[PDB]
Amino acid sequence: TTALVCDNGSGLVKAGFAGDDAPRAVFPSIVGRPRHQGVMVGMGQKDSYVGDEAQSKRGILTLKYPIEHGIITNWDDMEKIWHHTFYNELRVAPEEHPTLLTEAPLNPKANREKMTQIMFETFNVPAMYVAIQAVLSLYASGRTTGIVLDSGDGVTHNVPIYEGYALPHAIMRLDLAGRDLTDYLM
Amino acid sequence: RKQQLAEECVIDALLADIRKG
Ligand SMILES: Nc1ncnc2c1ncn2[C@@H]1O[C@H](COP(=O)(O)OP(=O)(O)O)[C@@H](O)[C@H]1O
Ligand SMILES: [Mg+2]
Repeated sequence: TTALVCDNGSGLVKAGFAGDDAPRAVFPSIVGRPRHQGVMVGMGQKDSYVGDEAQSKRGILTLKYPIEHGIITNWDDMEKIWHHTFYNELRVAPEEHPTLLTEAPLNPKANREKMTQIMFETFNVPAMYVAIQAVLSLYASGRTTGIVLDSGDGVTHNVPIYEGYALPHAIMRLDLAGRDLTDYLM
Repeated sequence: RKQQLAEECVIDALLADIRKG
């Protein structure tokens, strides 16, 4: 049974299988809703759009980001993100696949609680694990020690690890990343 | 005493996972 990796980042959801080099699905974490008078009848009008479909039709959609600064605020949009990334992007059954999920350090614990509860009840799995992104970045570097500066779209955090031992008193999180740079460029 | 004297690895694991992909 192949395990699943699903980095639910603030900007871009990146999901795929173990033992693979490139991520199978990389798509932005947006849920769109229509904001205009639907005048045409039929033709497959949806109540919501997830992912690249919301990116294509973005002229007539209010786009919502369910993750801000690493914290999942809206949860049914997050469930729609997970249902899309399980059943459309990857086209797999979550009932037969363990799932590793990523998380920023110094997160609220209730995010982990509700992530565990939804991921064990709505999309019920054999098993699950929540990791830290910088440790996986040090894994991809292939080395032992060092300080990892991981900077996504919401979270920029430094994690120092020496000889496979993290130092939790020296984790430095800052909520300044690419979305703030996008707002500043605006 | 005369009778006694007459008697006398992060690196290997991570590179393994890299080559597994
Ligand atoms: N070629 C690029 N040049 C500059 N910034 C980029 C480039 N590609 C991506 N980014 C920025 O990096 C941010 C984080 O990417 P990613 O780690 O995939 O975010 P997330 O995983 O949180 O969605 C994106 O919000 C984007 O603004
Ligand atoms: Mg990111």
